[PDB]
Amino acid sequence: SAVSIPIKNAGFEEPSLTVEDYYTIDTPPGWITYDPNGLVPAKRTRITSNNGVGYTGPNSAYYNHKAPEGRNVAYVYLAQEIGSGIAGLEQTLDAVLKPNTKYTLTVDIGNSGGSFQGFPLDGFPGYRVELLAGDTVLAADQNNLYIKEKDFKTTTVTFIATPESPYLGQHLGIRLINPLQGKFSGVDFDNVRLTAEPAE
Amino acid sequence: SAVSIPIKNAGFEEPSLTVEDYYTIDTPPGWITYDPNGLVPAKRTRITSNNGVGYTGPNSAYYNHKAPEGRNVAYVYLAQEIGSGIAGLEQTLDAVLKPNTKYTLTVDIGNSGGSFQGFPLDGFPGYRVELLAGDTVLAADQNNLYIKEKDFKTTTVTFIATPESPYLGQHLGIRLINPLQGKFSGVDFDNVRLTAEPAE
Ligand SMILES: CN1CCC/C1=C1\C=Nc2ccccc21
Ligand SMILES: CN1CCC/C1=C1\C=Nc2ccccc21
Ligand SMILES: CN1CCC/C1=C1\C=Nc2ccccc21
Ligand SMILES: CN1CCC/C1=C1\C=Nc2ccccc21
Ligand SMILES: [Ca+2]
Ligand SMILES: [Ca+2]
Ligand SMILES: [Ca+2]
Ligand SMILES: [Ca+2]
Ligand SMILES: [Mg+2]
Ligand SMILES: [Mg+2]
Repeated sequence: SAVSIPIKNAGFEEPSLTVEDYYTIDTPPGWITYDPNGLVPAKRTRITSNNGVGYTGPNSAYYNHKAPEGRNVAYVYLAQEIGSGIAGLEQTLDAVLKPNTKYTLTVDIGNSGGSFQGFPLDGFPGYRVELLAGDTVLAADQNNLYIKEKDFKTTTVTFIATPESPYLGQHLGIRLINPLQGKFSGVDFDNVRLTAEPAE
Repeated sequence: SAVSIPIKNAGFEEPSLTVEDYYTIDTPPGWITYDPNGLVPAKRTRITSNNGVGYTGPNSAYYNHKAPEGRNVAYVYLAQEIGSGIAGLEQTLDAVLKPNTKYTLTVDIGNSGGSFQGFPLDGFPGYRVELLAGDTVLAADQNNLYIKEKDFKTTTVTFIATPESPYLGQHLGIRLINPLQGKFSGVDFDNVRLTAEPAE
């Protein structure tokens, strides 16, 4: 029997947004911008690399169906050329890595489609989802799921920490990454969940 | 109906070894060493970081079962401390990245156990498996599978290339990586396969 690990703003439902297709351009509350190649400015515009939340409802321009969870999805957009690097959202959790524990990290990934002000949203930069302890990537999935235009799909990253793990006691983390491997170079995320259960 | 893509020395059966638990310390034929943090020297000894093939039959001291395929597995051993970097095995293939095609990379991963002349082999450095186009990681699995001591498990890495992919016409590649996330810091591979099939 699997226990949920608390995540802040796990569904990006904060801040609440009023109108369909509206969005913020500030880091979703409870999350941090992961920007190892310095592609995302502190003060963003609508044409810079940016991240935030977007109201995706039953009549979204960008997806067939509403947000997998609630009304909002998170998004990560990189303006720069392909190969310029990677960026995304990260959150350090209160839970620490425990031995003999199977961790299950699920998140829905969106390939926004259609168009914004005449600009085609066709194409996708890919995704990479990472479970961390300290500053170590313990386990990751990059692009194992194909995601159609205007669609979302759930991925699962799993990891088992042994008593021998050098990372026990270190704070867990979750990273949601735009690897900038295609244009249009926007990727969306929703419904982040992490569970712990006993393993052998 | 998936077509298999030709890989040199896919099963690490070259070179042909004849005695149980014997092993080479040179890069398997067909493959190059992947050594981006300079942990693996050009002239190796039995005590340096190294890679090679290893006869793994029904009597092996390191695995319960024989090699997943044939009588050899590949190994990648890193002598340096955890965190010192990553290394592994790489092979650029003939075949290139085609649009509307689903690639399935499967490879068996081995957690050597037991002991060698008293020295214990418990612990595991993790693994990462990469499908490449050119120098780009299209898709990857890092440590989604838990591998018990003395066991092998099969991982599957899948990727779909869309007609608007930037890497079409670049050579497919395979990387099998020891990310030095634990000790004993050896990891084994066997039975690499890559298939292609039409994809929506
Ligand atoms: C292309 N751009 C740059 C910033 C403005 C914009 C979008 C606005 N909403 C959007 C929803 C989906 C995709 C793009 C946008
Ligand atoms: C604001 N931006 C900039 C580019 C990407 C984007 C959105 C992505 N998904 C969304 C869903 C609803 C509203 C906006 C976006
Ligand atoms: C324990 N060490 C490091 C130095 C040499 C070595 C091994 C030799 N054969 C081996 C087979 C399996 C695992 C390790 C070794
Ligand atoms: C020779 N080495 C160096 C350290 C690791 C190792 C082996 C790993 N698996 C193996 C299977 C058969 C024989 C040797 C090894
Ligand atoms: Ca949501
Ligand atoms: Ca798209
Ligand atoms: Ca073999
Ligand atoms: Ca081991
Ligand atoms: Mg920045
Ligand atoms: Mg070297």
